[PDB]
Amino acid sequence: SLKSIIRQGKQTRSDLKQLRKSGKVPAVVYGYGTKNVSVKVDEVEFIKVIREVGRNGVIELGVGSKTIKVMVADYQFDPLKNQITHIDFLAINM
Amino acid sequence: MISKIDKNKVRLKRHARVRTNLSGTAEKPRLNVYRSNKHIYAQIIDDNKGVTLAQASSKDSDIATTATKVELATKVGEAIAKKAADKGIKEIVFDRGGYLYHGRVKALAEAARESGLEF
Amino acid sequence: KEKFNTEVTENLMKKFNYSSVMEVPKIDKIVVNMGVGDAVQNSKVLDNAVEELELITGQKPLVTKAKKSIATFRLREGMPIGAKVTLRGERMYEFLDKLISVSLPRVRDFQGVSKKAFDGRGNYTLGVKEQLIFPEIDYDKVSKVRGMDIVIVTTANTDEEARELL
Amino acid sequence: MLLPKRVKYRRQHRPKTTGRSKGGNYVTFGEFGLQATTTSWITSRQIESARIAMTRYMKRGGKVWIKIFPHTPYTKKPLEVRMGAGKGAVEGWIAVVKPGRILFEVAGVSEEVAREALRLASHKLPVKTKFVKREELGGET
Amino acid sequence: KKGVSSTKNGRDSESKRLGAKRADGQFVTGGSILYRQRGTKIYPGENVGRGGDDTLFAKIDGVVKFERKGRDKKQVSVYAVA
Amino acid sequence: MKQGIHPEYHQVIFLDTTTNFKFLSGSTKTSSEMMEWEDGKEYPVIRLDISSDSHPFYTGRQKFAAADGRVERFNKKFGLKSN
RNA sequence: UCUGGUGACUAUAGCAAGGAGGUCACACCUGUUCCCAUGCCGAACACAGAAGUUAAGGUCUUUAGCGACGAUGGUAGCCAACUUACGUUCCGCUAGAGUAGAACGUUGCCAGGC
RNA sequence: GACUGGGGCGGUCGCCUCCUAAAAGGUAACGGAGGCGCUCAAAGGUUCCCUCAGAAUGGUUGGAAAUCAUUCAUAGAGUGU
RNA sequence: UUAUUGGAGGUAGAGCACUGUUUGGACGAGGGGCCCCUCGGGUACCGAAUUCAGACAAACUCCGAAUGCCAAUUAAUU
Ligand SMILES: [Mg+2]
Repeated sequence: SLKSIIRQGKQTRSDLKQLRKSGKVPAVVYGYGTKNVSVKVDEVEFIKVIREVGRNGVIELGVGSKTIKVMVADYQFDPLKNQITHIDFLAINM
Repeated sequence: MISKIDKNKVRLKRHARVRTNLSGTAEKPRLNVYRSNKHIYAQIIDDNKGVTLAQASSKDSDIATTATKVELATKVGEAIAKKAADKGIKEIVFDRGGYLYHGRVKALAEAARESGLEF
Repeated sequence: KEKFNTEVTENLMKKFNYSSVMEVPKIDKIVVNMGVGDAVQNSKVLDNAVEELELITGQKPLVTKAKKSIATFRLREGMPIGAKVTLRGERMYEFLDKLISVSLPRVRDFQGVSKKAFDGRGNYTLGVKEQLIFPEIDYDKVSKVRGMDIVIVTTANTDEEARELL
Repeated sequence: MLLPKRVKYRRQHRPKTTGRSKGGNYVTFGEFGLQATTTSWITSRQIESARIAMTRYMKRGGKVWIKIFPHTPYTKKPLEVRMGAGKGAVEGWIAVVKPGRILFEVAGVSEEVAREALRLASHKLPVKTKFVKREELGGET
Repeated sequence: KKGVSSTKNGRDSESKRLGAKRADGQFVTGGSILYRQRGTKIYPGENVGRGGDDTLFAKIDGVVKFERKGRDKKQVSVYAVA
Repeated sequence: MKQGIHPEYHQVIFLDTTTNFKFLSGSTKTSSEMMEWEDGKEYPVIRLDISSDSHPFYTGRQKFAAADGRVERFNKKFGLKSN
């Protein structure tokens, strides 16, 4: 439920491959809570969080203000590199 | 299972098929014909105006029809002509809906020429 | 005739709790039909017999599906009819057809939706007009119709017009 | 040499494909599977041989699939000719492999015997390889 | 070797030069073609006439404008030069 | 109804039970069940065999014809033989 | 904006299912003497009627099960440029499809009844 | 007689449609697939009318092949070639 | 030449909704023998029936980029 975050600027030209190289990760979150957000996140602590709660568990993603509960939707894994890209969250209902 | 469907729909096909030949709305106004079992309506309209210039309904104003008669059709067909004198327009096209030109519809048209509005 | 229709008109409302006479079945088409794997002359006598039973000509459609293995293509075929309003209701009474071995009144359900029919056979007679001047006897198919959603109101219909069930 | 895997042609001559790049095509059937990684494409003959191997070393039955099939021919024309004239006759069939396909997959066995049979396969193909577990796709909707 | 022995498929010069011959926002003269085609890859609208090879033209001067009708099939429609 | 493809009929006496009309209808002379049905579009008088009450089929099950004496008889016979 | 006729709009309209109503709309509907008409048939078309009815057609309500719409984000590809001969790589424009989210049980014009 | 992956033998030599053809057109090869050297007095014109293949089931001609029969069937048919 | 707006087509790419190819399941519509019965049981292979998932294409496309191409009573430079 604990994830340290940077907030993303949404125009992060294809050199963002640096981020992916840094272990950092992009993602977004949406649904009921708000309209749209782009974020950064660490891969390491994320693969911790998978086992931590499970696949569809209730993470509290990081903002800096209020954390949002989410039920992770989707990701676009790539083979030959063994890692994740562009996680997809979902601000659930109550 | 089996069902004699509403005849408006096959009528509708038969209405838009002739308009594909052409409608004439932009040459001179078009006159139409609806045919209920009990009685008969009519309108003139033109485009892009979208303006309905004529109406002549038997049961909608002069109630208690009572029998669908060819003659009564002729009354209405005259009455649009009188209702068109005020505009005097002009030698209109005559839509057939999707109906045959046999009469009683043909009687409406025939007694519409009776008045001073030609085709 | 329709005299029975006034009775069954009551029975099928007794039986099935409708809420309307309009939900009751009503007299609808017959269709006769005949056919041949091939014919050359007999068509004259096809029309002869069918025009003798029924008071109007039956017509000659074609096999329009490309066949080149049973015979050639578009060999003349058929004598269907639409028998209707009262020639119809009179026709249903004309049913008197036991010839010799009609001990099998054919309960089994013609089309699973609401069409149950006494599809049948022969020209010796139809319970009517024993002719006995033949080239040959020919199966005379039938259909029959009531606008409904089930074969059981129909079996009740033709049964309450006194069909043999089994 | 041998072309067991075959089909209705629909046409017997065709411009080739020559590979550029891709990823993807995760495992969906079994547990353990082989990932092609690098520069080549394939004929059927090869695949057959690999199947012989993978069926022998696994006794206990043990299940195998081939996720791909050669849908494409491979033309090659008479010996010691001058070039020019019409495209040549058929010799082969082809199943192209970009880097990321998953040729062979198995289940019913442990982690080891799989890995051995897959070594014994990848020695019998052009492409460099990689061993994989079915734990994750990159999409589940 | 050389010659032996084949087709010669190939009937390779077969041209008619179809396409489009005007554009939107283009003044145009009566009788002028807009767009060759076959079938009705484009339908006509107003101020237009078609021919015995599904060509298209403008019966009257104006300004060309293409349009959409039913999510598949387009139409062309001159509208009056002001 | 076209005029030139339509046949006709004739023959003969109406009824006794209703009014003495013939309504382009039949007259059906049967023996077992003797209804003089004036109900038929085409030819009367018709020297027919059934009224549909004759056989035990259209009306329904009936006594109509045995069909019984045979079985029972032969049975009793064979029985008494060994008895 | 209650109904109906006729127009416009990318099916966001639809399709499947169920609930409700009719003598003022419309329809089923009774019948075929005339108009006329069915390749057999008044079934259809058509003419004459209005006996019965809301069952069906058709109208209204609700449903997001089917289909159509559908972003944002990031991916493939590619225009320009540098390296490089690498089934190329790095950088700068652009920006899919698939997909999730979500949207959706139409919207307006003119006449005539009301 | 010319082409002609030397020339020769072989094959072709005109026209219609596609693909290769690089989201306008055009764009070659002894590259890949098919045709044409006509037919119609109605299969033309025009006014009206109608909508099919397939599928399900019952039924004489039973590859469920022949016509029937409704229902489902968004064009899967047919379109002189 | 560039900017701005509009615009025709259907490549790359992606995809299976037609065309055709394909794998493993589900499978039931049902069969073939060897055999029991003797009216049926039919016990490996299967067509199509209907579908779950995963794939393929110059001559398949429900879709569809960048570039270029066509014009603008439009604007800057030349
Ligand atoms: Mg491709």
